[PDB]
Amino acid sequence: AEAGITGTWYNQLGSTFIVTAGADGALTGTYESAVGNAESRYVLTGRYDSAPASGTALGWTVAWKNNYRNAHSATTWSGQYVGGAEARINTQWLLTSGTTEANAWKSTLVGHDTFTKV
Amino acid sequence: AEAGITGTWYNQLGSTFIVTAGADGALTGTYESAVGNAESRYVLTGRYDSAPATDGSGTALGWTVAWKNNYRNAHSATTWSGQYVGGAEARINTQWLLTSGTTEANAWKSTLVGHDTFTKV
Amino acid sequence: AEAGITGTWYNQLGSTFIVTAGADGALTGTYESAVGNAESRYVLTGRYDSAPATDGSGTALGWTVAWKNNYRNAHSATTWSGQYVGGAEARINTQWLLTSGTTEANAWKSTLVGHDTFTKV
Amino acid sequence: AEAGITGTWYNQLGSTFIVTAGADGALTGTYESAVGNAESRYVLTGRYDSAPASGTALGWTVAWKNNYRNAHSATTWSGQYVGGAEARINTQWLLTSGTTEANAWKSTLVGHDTFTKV
Ligand SMILES: Cc1cc(/N=N/c2ccccc2C(=O)O)cc(C)c1O
Ligand SMILES: Cc1cc(/N=N/c2ccccc2C(=O)O)cc(C)c1O
Ligand SMILES: Cc1cc(/N=N/c2ccccc2C(=O)O)cc(C)c1O
Ligand SMILES: Cc1cc(/N=N/c2ccccc2C(=O)O)cc(C)c1O
Repeated sequence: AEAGITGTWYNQLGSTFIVTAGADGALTGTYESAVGNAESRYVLTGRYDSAPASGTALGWTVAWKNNYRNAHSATTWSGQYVGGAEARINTQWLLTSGTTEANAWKSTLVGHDTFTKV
Repeated sequence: AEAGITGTWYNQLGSTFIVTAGADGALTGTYESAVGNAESRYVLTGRYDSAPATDGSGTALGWTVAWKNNYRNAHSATTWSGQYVGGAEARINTQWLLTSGTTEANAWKSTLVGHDTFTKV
Repeated sequence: AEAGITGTWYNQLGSTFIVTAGADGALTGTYESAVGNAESRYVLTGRYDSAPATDGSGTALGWTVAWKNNYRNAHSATTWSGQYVGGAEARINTQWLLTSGTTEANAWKSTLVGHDTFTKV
Repeated sequence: AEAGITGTWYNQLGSTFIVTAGADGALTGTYESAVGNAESRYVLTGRYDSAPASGTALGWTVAWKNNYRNAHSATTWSGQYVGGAEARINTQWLLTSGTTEANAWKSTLVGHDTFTKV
C-alpha cells in the first residue's frame, strides 16, 4: 500500500514523479516535467485514501514556480493507484494559468496521464 | 495572496474551505462538505503561485481532499484547479475532478467533473 | 423541451445560440461567439433526450460547433454537454471541451475545458 | 480527408462508431456502446473542420435514447483525427445525466477514448 505508492514513477511524456505516501494520508515529493515552460524540479503535495477497500483514490498539485522559473500556472492530477506486477497510476489533470478576467474563459487545459512505477 | 487567499471561503453549495497560504507557495487547511458521503471536516493540501504576474492576472492555485476522516471513508478524492482574483469582492474560480476508487471494469466511469466559485460571504 | 429548448439563448459572455429541437431528438441551429478567433455565425448540430423522466429531472443534451465558416477557420471545435431545466426562468447548464488541431508534439495541450450557463435574456 | 474520416472505428472498450463525413463539415452515423445502460445502435451527429491545416478538429454527440432503451443522458466527444498507416481519433468526452437540481453537482462524468479505424 503506502509501500505501493511510495517510489519513482514516469509518465508517457518522459516526466518523473518521486513521492512518499505518509501513514496519515499525506503525499509529498517532487515533479520534473518534460513539457511546458518548466525546468528542474518542483514541489508537489497531495492526499490519498490510507484505508482503501478496487483502486486507491488520490490526487496531487504542482504550482509551476521554483527558484529558476515561474510559469504562473498550476496542475492538479486526480486518479487512482492500481497495484499488481504492472503497477500504475491512471489520472486526469487540469492545468490552470493566471489570466486577466477577459481571458479567463480559456484559462484551463484538461488531459490524462498514465504513470508506470520504476 | 497568502494574505489575500488566507481566510474562510464558502462555495455555492455552502461547503466551507478554511485555508492558510504560506509565503513559499503551500496551501494547508480543512474542508467541510455540504454534499456527498461526507461528515465533518477533512484535511486539504495544495500549492499556489507565490509571485504572480503584475499585469492584472489572477493567481493560479490548486488543492486536494481525500474523503477519509475519523468518521467515514468514501474511497475518493477531489482536486480543485483555478485562480484567486482579489479586490473588494474577492473570489476563487475553480474547476474540479472527483475520482472514486473502482474495479477495472468500472474505471471508465470513475471521475466526475464540475465547477465551484468560492467567496468570503 | 423541443418546445422548451427551441428559441434564442445567450451565455454569460454574450454569445448567441439559436436552436431548433426536433420531435425525434435532433438539435440544429447557429452559434455566434463573443470571444476567440471567430466572426459571424457557425453551424451547430446536436442531440437531446426527447422523452425525459417525469420525476423532476433536467433534460440531457449536447451539441458541437466546428469553428469554420465562409469568413475564417480556427481549426478547432467545441462540444457542450449539459441539461435543460425549464420553468419560469429556464436555463441550460453546460460544461464544454474545445479541441484545436495540433501536431503530435503539442497534442498534450490541445483541449481547453470550461462551463457556460445559457438563459433567454 | 473526408475519405480519411468516413468509415468504421472501434474504441478500447469494444464500442463501434460508423460515420460519414459530408463535404459541408457534417458528421452523421451510428454508435453501438459496449458499456452503460445501452443496447442496439444510437444516432450520432457532429461537425469537423473540412479544410484542415496538424490533426483535424471534430466533435460529435449521442443522446442515449433509441426505440429500445432510454438512459436519460448524453455524451459529447471532442478531439482530432490523425491520419497515416495508423489512423486514429483521440478524444476526451463528457457524459451528462438528467438529474434533480439537488443532484446536479454530480451530473457529469469525464473520460477519454481512442478510436482505431477498421
Ligand atoms: C504552464 C506549465 C504547464 C506544464 N505542464 N505540465 C503537465 C501538464 C499536463 C500533463 C502533464 C504535465 C507534465 O509536466 O508531465 C508544466 C509547466 C512547468 C508549466 O509551467
Ligand atoms: C465522492 C465524494 C464527493 C464529495 N463531493 N464534494 C465536492 C466535490 C466537488 C466539488 C465540491 C464538493 C463539495 O463538497 O464542496 C464529497 C464526499 C464526502 C465524497 O465521498
Ligand atoms: C478555438 C476557438 C474557440 C472559441 N470559443 N468559443 C467558446 C468556447 C467554449 C465555450 C463558449 C464559447 C463561446 O463563444 O460562447 C471560438 C472560436 C472562433 C475558436 O476558433
Ligand atoms: C448513461 C449512458 C452512458 C453510456 N456511456 N457511453 C460512453 C461514455 C464514455 C465513453 C465511452 C462510452 C461508450 O459507449 O463507448 C452509454 C449509454 C448507452 C448510456 O445510457
